Amino acid sequence: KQVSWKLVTEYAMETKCDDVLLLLGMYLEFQYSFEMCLKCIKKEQPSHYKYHEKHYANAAIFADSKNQKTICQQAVDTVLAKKRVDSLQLTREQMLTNRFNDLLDRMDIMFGSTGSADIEEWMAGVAWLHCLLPKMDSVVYDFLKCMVYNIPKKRYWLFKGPIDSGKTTLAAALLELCGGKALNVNLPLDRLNFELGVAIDQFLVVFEDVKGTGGESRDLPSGQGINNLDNLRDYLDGSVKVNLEKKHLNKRTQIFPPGIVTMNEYSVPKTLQARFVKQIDFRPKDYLKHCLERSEFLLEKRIIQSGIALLLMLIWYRPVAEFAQSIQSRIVEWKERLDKEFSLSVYQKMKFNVAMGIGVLD
Amino acid sequence: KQVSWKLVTEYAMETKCDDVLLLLGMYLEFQYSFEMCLKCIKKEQPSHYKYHEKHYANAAIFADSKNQKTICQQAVDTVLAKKRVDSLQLTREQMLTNRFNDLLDRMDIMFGSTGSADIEEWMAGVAWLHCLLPKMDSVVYDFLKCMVYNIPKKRYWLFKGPIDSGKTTLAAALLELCGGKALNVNLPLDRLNFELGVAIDQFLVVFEDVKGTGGESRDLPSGQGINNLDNLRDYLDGSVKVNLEKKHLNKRTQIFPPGIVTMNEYSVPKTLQARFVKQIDFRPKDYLKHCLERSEFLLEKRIIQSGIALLLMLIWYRPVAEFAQSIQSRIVEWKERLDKEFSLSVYQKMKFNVAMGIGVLD
Amino acid sequence: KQVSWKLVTEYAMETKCDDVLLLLGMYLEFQYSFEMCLKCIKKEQPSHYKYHEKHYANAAIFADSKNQKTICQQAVDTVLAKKRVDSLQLTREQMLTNRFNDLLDRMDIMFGSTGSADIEEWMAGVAWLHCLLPKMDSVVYDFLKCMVYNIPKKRYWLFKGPIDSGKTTLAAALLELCGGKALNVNLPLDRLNFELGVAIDQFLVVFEDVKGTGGESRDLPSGQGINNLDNLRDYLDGSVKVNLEKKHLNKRTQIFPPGIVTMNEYSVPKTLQARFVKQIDFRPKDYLKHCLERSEFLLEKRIIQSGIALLLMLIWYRPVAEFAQSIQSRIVEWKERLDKEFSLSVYQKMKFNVAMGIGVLD
Amino acid sequence: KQVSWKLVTEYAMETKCDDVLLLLGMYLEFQYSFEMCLKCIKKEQPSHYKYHEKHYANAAIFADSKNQKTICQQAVDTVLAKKRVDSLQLTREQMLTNRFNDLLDRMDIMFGSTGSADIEEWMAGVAWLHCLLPKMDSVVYDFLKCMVYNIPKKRYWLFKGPIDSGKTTLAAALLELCGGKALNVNLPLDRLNFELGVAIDQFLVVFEDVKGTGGESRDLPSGQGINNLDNLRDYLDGSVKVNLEKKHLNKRTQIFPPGIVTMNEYSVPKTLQARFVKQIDFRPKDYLKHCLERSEFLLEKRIIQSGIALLLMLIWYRPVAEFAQSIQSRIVEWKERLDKEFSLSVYQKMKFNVAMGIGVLD
Amino acid sequence: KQVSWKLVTEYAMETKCDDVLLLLGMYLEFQYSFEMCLKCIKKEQPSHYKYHEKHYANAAIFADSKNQKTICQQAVDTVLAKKRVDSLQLTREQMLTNRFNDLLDRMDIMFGSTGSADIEEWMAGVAWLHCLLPKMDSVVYDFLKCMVYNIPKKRYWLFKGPIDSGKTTLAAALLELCGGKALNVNLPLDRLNFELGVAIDQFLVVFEDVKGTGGESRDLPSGQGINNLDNLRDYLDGSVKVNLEKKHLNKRTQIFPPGIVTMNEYSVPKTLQARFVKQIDFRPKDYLKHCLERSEFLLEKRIIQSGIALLLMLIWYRPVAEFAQSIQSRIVEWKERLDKEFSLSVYQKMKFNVAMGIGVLD
DNA sequence: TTTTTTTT
Ligand SMILES: Nc1ncnc2c1ncn2[C@@H]1O[C@H](COP(=O)(O)OP(=O)(O)OP(=O)(O)O)[C@@H](O)[C@H]1O
Ligand SMILES: Nc1ncnc2c1ncn2[C@@H]1O[C@H](COP(=O)(O)OP(=O)(O)OP(=O)(O)O)[C@@H](O)[C@H]1O
Ligand SMILES: Nc1ncnc2c1ncn2[C@@H]1O[C@H](COP(=O)(O)OP(=O)(O)OP(=O)(O)O)[C@@H](O)[C@H]1O
Ligand SMILES: Nc1ncnc2c1ncn2[C@@H]1O[C@H](COP(=O)(O)OP(=O)(O)OP(=O)(O)O)[C@@H](O)[C@H]1O
Ligand SMILES: Nc1ncnc2c1ncn2[C@@H]1O[C@H](COP(=O)(O)OP(=O)(O)OP(=O)(O)O)[C@@H](O)[C@H]1O
Repeated sequence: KQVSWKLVTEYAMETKCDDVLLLLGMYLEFQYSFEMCLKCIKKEQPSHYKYHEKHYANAAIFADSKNQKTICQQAVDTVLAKKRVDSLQLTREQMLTNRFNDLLDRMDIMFGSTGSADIEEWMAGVAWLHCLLPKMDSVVYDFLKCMVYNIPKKRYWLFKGPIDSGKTTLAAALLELCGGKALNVNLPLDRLNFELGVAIDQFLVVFEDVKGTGGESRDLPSGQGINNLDNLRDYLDGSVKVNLEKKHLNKRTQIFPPGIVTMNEYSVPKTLQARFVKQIDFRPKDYLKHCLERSEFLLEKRIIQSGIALLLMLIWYRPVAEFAQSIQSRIVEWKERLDKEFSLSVYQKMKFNVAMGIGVLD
Repeated sequence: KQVSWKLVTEYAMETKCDDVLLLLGMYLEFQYSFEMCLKCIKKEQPSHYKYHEKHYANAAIFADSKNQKTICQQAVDTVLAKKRVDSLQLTREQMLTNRFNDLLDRMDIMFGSTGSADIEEWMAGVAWLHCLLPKMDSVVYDFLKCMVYNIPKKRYWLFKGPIDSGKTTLAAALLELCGGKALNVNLPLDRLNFELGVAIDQFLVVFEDVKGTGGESRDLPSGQGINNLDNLRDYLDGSVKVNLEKKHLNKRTQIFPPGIVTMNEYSVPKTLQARFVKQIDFRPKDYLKHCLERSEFLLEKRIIQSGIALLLMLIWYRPVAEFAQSIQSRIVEWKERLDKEFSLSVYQKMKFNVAMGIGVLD
Repeated sequence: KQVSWKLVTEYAMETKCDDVLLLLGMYLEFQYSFEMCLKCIKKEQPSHYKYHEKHYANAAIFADSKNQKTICQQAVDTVLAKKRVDSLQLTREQMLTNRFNDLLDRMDIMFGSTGSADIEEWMAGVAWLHCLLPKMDSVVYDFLKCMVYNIPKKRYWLFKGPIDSGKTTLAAALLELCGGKALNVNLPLDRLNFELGVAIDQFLVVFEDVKGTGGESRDLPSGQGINNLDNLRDYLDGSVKVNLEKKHLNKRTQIFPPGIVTMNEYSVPKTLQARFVKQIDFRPKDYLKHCLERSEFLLEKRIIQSGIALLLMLIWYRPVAEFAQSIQSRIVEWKERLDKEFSLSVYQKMKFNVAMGIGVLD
Repeated sequence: KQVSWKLVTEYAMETKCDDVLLLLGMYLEFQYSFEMCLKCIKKEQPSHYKYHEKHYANAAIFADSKNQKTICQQAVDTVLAKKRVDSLQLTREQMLTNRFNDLLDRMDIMFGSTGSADIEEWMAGVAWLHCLLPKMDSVVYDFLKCMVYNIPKKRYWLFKGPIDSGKTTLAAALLELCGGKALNVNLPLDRLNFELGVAIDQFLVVFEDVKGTGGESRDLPSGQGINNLDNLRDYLDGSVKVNLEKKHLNKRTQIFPPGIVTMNEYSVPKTLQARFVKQIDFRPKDYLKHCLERSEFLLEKRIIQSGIALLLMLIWYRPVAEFAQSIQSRIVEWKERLDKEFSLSVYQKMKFNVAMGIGVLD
Repeated sequence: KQVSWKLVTEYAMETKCDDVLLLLGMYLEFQYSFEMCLKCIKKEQPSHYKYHEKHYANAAIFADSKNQKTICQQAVDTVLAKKRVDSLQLTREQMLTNRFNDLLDRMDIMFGSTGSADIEEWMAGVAWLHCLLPKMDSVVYDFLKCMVYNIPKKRYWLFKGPIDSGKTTLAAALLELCGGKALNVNLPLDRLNFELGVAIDQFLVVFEDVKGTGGESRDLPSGQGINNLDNLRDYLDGSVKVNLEKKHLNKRTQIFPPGIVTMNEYSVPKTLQARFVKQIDFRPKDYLKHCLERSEFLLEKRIIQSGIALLLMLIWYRPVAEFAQSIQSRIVEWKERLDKEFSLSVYQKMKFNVAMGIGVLD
C-alpha cells in the first residue's frame, strides 16, 4: 500500500513548515506508536502531539519509502507557493491581521492552562517598555500604520542614540511583531547581492547599526555601511520594482519592503536623510539599568525584546476599533482577561516601581 | 484517470501567469468545490473566480499527482515561448497596442461595478501630473513615439535634477505604462551580467539615480555607475543583437531595449553625454508639495505613480486619431465616459486648487 | 530479494554518522563474515564490532546493489534531519545534558577494561588546571551557566594576558566540553563570509588570537581582527537572527552562538568592550612551567587540552545537585568511582607537587 | 501514433533556429488547422507560412506530448552542431561570403518596407565619402582582399591625420561594414595584457589612437601607446600563433587577426612605420565640412559613419565579377534597384553639391 | 548477460585507482583477446598484465554497456570510501606500516627478474646518502618516530645551510618515504589561504625555502616567509585543531600535520626557534660534488632523490625489532637478499670511495 | 550550471 503525498502536504501546510529537513525530521517521529509517544504524553510540542495520531498510519509507510526527500520537496513547494499567492493578492492589512491571529494563538498557549509563562512577568515587561519612550503606544500605532500604508519615499524610521540606548531592543520587538528580517550592510559590495536576496517576499527589513565614516573623531570605528546604503536609494524609495538574488535561482522582481534603521551617531548625507520620514532619539537612563539589575528575569526570558510584549501593550492601551474588524472579538476577549488579571492600580504600582528604579515587583 | 497538462497550460496562457510557483499555488486552489468557493462567491480575484468552475475537475486530479512542479514547468514555458515568438514577430506598434488593450481591460474593471477607484480622485492625479510640467501629455506622446521608433543612438532620454523633483515619479508612471524594467548599476562591473539578463524581451528600460563622481562637492558621494555606463555604451547604442544571459539557461541574442535615465546632478562624461536624444530638467515646486500635504490620498493610492493615470491623461488630452488605429473604438468609448463624467469647470477647479496648493477636491 | 534501506538508516542513526563516504565505507566492511571478522575478533573498534553481526546479511545484498550512493544519501539525510529538529526543539540546558551524556560514554570506555587510559594521569591534569586560576571550578560553573542562559549582549568572555599563559589551552578544554568550533577573524574581509559560515547550528564559538593594531609598541604583530570584530557587533549581541552562508548554499538565518575571545594585550574599542561580560586576566607563572617540564605525559597525551579533563574536575568539585536531573544517576556512580580510587591526601599531594614545581606524580 | 522527432529537427535546420524557446514557441503555433490559418492567409511570416501545412499533423501530436522541451533541446543541438562543424572548415572567403550575405539580408530591411531612411540619403553619404579621398570603392575592395588573404606582415594599414580628419568616422564605417572590434593601447602596460586578449577570435580589429609618447611636443596628447605598440611586434606580423588572455579564464593561443590602426600625427619610429603595409592620410577640407554643415541629416542618421553605406558603395561601383561567384546573384539586384532609383545624373548632382559644398540633396 | 559491477569494483580496489577516467580507460583495454595481448606479452605495466586474463570476460560485456561511466563512479566511490574509513580509524604507526608495504612491493618489481633497476646502483645510492650527514641512519630513525608520535610542540624540524647543500634533496626523499606535500609560504597573505588547503589529510608537510628578511645583509633575497610563519604558532605546535580550505570546497578541521622547514642562513626570531625539536646543519662538501661528477647515474636515474633509497638504508642498518611487527618478515627476507648480494666489505669500500670523492664504483 | 574563484 502506497504513501499518501496528500497527507504529507497537508501536514506541511497545517504546520507552515517550509524547510525540507524540518519537514522530513518532524514527519518521521510519527512512525512510532502514538499511543506510547512520550512527546505526546509530555505534551511537549504542539506541532507534534496534535498531529501524531492522525499521521501515524501514513508515517509508517513513509518510513519505508525510497523517495523520501522528493515527497518532502513537493510538500515544501506547496507551502512556498501559498506564500507567493498570498503576497500577490492580500492587502497589507490582511497580512498584518493574519500575523496578529498567529501571535494571539501563541498567547493562548503561553498563558493557557499549560500556563508555561506567567502573565505578571509578561505584563511587567510592558510597563518597562512604556517607560522607554514618551507616549510609547502612540509611537507603536503610528509605525504600524506607516508599514501598512507603505507610502512611497515615506517608508523608513531612523533610530539614533548612544550605545546601549535601547534602539536595537525596540527594533527587535517590532521585527517579531510584524515579521521580517535583519540584514547586515557593513559588508563587501559583491556578497551583499545575496544578502539582499534574503528580503524576498517579506514584510519588513531592519538594517542594524550600520557603520558610517569619520566618527572615529568620537571613536566610532568607521566602515562602509553608509556608503553601501547610499548605493540603494531606489530600494528605500519603493517607487519601482527591483530584482533580487538567490543562489542557483533566477531574479525575483518586486517592491523592496519598508523598515527601520539603527544608528550610533555617525553623520548622514542628505540623499539618505531625505528618505527617512522620522528620526527617533534614544537615551541611557541609569534607573532603567537599576530596574533591570533587579528584574533580570526580563532579560533571561527575553521579555522586553519580544513582539508579544508590544502586542500586549497595544491591547492594554488602544480602543478595540483601532484593530482590524475581524480580530476585534479576540481583542475584546483578551482585554477582558487583562482587565480581570490586573487592576489599573497594580499597573500603576509597576510603573512607579520602574520610575523608582527598584525592581518592578514589590 | 490522468491529469490533462493541456488544460493546465490553457489556464497559464489565459492568465498569462509566467511563474511556476505562482501558477502552482493558484491552480491548487481550484481543487475544492467551486460551488461553495468563498472566493468565487465573494468575487475576490478574477484570476480565480472566472476559472474555478471550469478547471475544478482537472484540479482535483492534479491535487493527487506526484509530478506537480514538472507539469507547471511545461505550462510556464509555453507562456514564455509565446512572449518570445510574439516579441520577434510583432511590430513595436502592435506590441504597444497590446499593452494598451491590457491596461484598458484593467480600467474597465477598476471603474466598473466594483468601481473601487474614484475616477475623480484618479483625474485629480492627472491634473497633478499635467500640472507638473507644461504640455505634459505632449512630451509623453513624444516619448512614446521615440520608443516605438527605437532609433539607434537616438534611443535614450535623460532626467536630471535634485532630490524630490519628481523624476522618479514620472519614470514610474511611464514604466507602468510601457511595460519595461528598472535596473540598478551602482554595482561592481563584473557582476552586472545577470542584472542585464532581466532586459531579455522587454519593450523599455529605466536606470534609477545612477552614481556618478565629483558630486561630493555637493554631498553626492561618488560611485561606479557612471563608469559602468561608459563601458556599457555598446548596449546604449543598441546597434547589434547582444547575447543576454540567465542562470541555468542558454543565453539569448537580441537588440538591447531603449530606455530612460534619472540623475541627481553628478558629472557626465562626454562619451555618455554624447548618447542621448534629449535631456529634461526637474525642479522642486513647493505649491505642489502643499497640495499633496492635504490631498495625500493621491499618494496613498500611488495614483501619481501609476501608468493608468497617464492613459487617462492621453485619453483626455489627445485626438482619437492620434492613437493607433485598432484601439480607437475603445478610445472613443472611454472618451465618452470621461466626457460624460466631467465638466471642464470641475477639471479646471481642481487644476486651480492644484496650482494654489489647496486640497484639490475643494 | 532486496536491500533493507531501513537497516541502513538504523545504522546511520545508531552511529550518528553524517558523512556519506564514512557511512558507505563502514557499511561495506560488514559484507565479510562477522564470524571470521578479525576486527570483531580483535574487538578493535566499537562502531564496527557492535554491529557487524546484526547488519551482515543486508550488507551482503548491499554489496551487490547498483544504487549504493543513493541509499547512503537518504540515510545521511535522516541523521542530518534529526539534528535540525533538535536545534529547534531542545532547551539549551537539555542540549548540554546530551553533550555530557556522550562524553560520559567515552569516559566509560576510556577507563574501562579496554583500559586505554590511566585515571591517575587524567586526575593529575585536574590538579594542574585547578592550580591555573583562583576558584577554577567556580569559573567553569559560571561559564557553563552563561552559555545555557544566553542572555542578550551579556554573552561573551574576553581572555587576555601574555603569550604562553594557557589561554588557548583553557579555551580548547571548554570548547571540547561543549559543542563548538573555533574561528580565525584576522582574515581579509571578503573571505570572512565563508569563515563565519562554520558557526551554523553549533553551540559555542571561540575566536582565536584576535590581532589588534597599535600593539607594535608592545612588540605585538598587528592585524585587523579587532576591527573586523567591531563590524560583527550584532553577532556578539545575539539579540536578533543573523544570516549565515556556506559555499553553494542559500543563507541560513539564526541566532549567532555565544563564546570566548582570546587575545594578547592590544586595546579594544568601547563598542566591543561593552559587549563582554567578563574579562579573565591570565598570568605566566614559573612553578606551572617547571612542574609541567617534569610532567610532560600531560601534554604528550593532550590531557590538559581536553574536555574530559574539565568534566572530571566538575565531578570532583561540584555538588550532585548542580547537574541536570537525569544525569545525576550517572554522576553519582562516577563520584563513587573517583573516591574509591583517590583519597584527598593523594589529590592534595598532587596539588602540592604542582605548587612546589615538582613533577606532579610521586 | 507519436511525435516524429525527425520532423522537428528538420524545421530547426531549415529555419536555422537555434533557441529552444523560439523553436518551441513557433512549432506550437502549427497545432491549429493550417487550412484556416490566418497567418498563412495573410502571408505574415515565411518562417510560418512556408511550413505549417507540412508540419501540422506532427504539431497536433506534439501539442499533447509531455516531453516537449526535450524534443526541442535535441533539435537545437543539431543546429548548433552544424555551426560547430562548419566553423572548422571556413576559408576566410567563405567566412566573408556569409558576413556580407548576412548584411544583404539586413539590407532587405534597410530599403525594404521598413525603409527607415532614404536610399537617397544613403547614397548621399556614399557621395560625401567617395570624395574624401581617391577612388574609394577600389580602396575598399583592396582592403577587403587584404583581409581575406591575411598574408603575414602584409596585414595592417594606418590612418594618419590630425584632429577632425575623419579617421574615427571612417573607422566607424569600416568596423561597421566588416565586423571586428576596437581596442585601446594607452593603458599602463600593467593593465594591457587582458585588453589584448579582447581581440581573441575577432576577424578584424581597429586600434584606437595611440597617444604619442612625447606626442604633446606636437600639441597632441602624450601617452604610452607608441612604445606599447612597437613592443608588440609579433602580434602585428601574424608570423606565429600567440597567447591570449581572457579575464577570469585561462590562456588561449591563435594567429593574431589582421586589421587597422588610427593615429593622430605623432612621431612614428622607423621600426613602427616599417610594420605597415599602407598609410592612408587624412586632413580637414572645406567643401567636406561645409557640405556636412548643410547635409546634417546624414550625420543625424549617422549614415556617414555607416559601414552599410560602404556596402552600398561597393554594390554600386564594382564589377560583378569582383564578388564571390554565387553571392554575385544578389548584387545585380541591388544595382538594378539603385539604377532604377538613380541615374548617374542624380549621383552626379549629389556629388556636385558635395564638391560645391552645397547640401547634397539640393 | 549482465555486467558484474562487483568485478569492476574489485579491480578498482585492487589497483587503488580513484580517478574515474583512469579507471575507465584501463578497464576497456581488457576487452581485446588476452590470449594475444601485446601489452601482456611485453610485460609493460603490472596494473595491466596481472589482471587482463581475469577481467577479460566482464570487460567484453562492459564494452557493450550503455551505463559505462555510471559503473565507474560507484567503483571510484568505493576506493574513496576506503580512504576515509582508514583516515579516521588507523593509528599513525599503522599508516606508516601500510606506506612501507607499498614501497616494498615496488622494490620487488624494480629488482625482480623483470627488474629494470640495478640493485648495485641503488646500493651506491645508499652509500652517497649515508655520507651526507653524521649519524644518518640514526637520524632517520629519530625523524620517523617524531612523526609517528606527533607529540605537540615537539613536532617540527629545521634544515639550514648554503645553497646546493642537499637540504631539499633530503626533504624530497623523506616526503616520498612518508608521503605528504610541499608548501610555499613566501606570499602575500591573501593567497596563503588556499595554499594551506594542500595540507588537508596529508601525513607530512614541507615548508620549502622560507625567505627571511634582512638576509640581504649577506646577499640573501629578502621576503615575507618567516614573517608569515610566525603568525601560525598554533599550526606548528599542533596542540589544537585548525580550519582548512580548498577551492570549491567547504572547510575541514583537523590537527595540522608535522613536517620540515628549510632555509638558507636567514636570521630566526626566538619565537620561531622555540618551535623546533631539532635543527640540522648542511654543509657543501666538495668530495660529494666530485663524486656526483663521476657517478652521474645517481642523478640521472634520480636515485638519491628517492624514498626507496632511504628505505634501503633503513633495511640495511636498522635492527629487525625496530620495524612494525607485521612487516618484520618481509624485512628479514630483504635483509637476507641484501646480505646475500653484498658483503659488508664491498659496501664499506663504496663508502671509502665516496670519502675519496672518486667515483663510487670499481 | 552555478558557484566559487578571480580579481582588487
Ligand atoms: N534607555 C536605556 N537606559 C539604560 N539602559 C538601557 C537603555 N536601553 C537599553 N538599555 C540597556 O542596554 C542594553 C542594550 O540595548 P540596545 O541593544 O537596545 O541598545 P542600542 O542603543 O541599540 O545599542 P547598540 O548600538 O550597541 O546595539 C539593554 O539590554 C539594556 O541592558
Ligand atoms: N516637482 C516637485 N515639487 C515638489 N515636490 C515634489 C516634486 N516632485 C516630487 N515631489 C515630492 O518628492 C517625492 C519624491 O519624488 P521623486 O522620487 O520622483 O523625486 P526625485 O527627484 O526623483 O528624487 P530622488 O533623486 O531623491 O529619488 C514625491 O513623492 C513628492 O512628495
Ligand atoms: N600560566 C602559565 N604560566 C607559564 N607557562 C604556562 C602557563 N599556561 C601555559 N603555560 C605554558 O604555555 C604553553 C602554551 O600554552 P597555550 O598555547 O595555551 O598558551 P597561550 O598563551 O594561551 O597561547 P596563544 O596566545 O598563542 O593562544 C603550555 O603548553 C605551557 O607549557
Ligand atoms: N575630411 C574632413 N574634412 C573636414 N572636416 C572633417 C573631415 N573629416 C572629419 N571632419 C570633421 O572632424 C570631426 C570629427 O571627425 P572624426 O572623429 O571622424 O575625426 P578624427 O580625425 O578621427 O578625429 P580625432 O583624432 O579627434 O578623434 C567631424 O565631426 C567633422 O566635423
Ligand atoms: N653536501 C653536499 N656537498 C656538495 N654538493 C652537494 C651537497 N648536497 C647537494 N649537493 C649538490 O647540490 C645539488 C642540489 O642539491 P639540493 O637541491 O638538495 O640543494 P639545496 O641547497 O637543498 O637547494 P634549495 O635550497 O635551493 O632547494 C645536488 O644535485 C648536488 O649536485
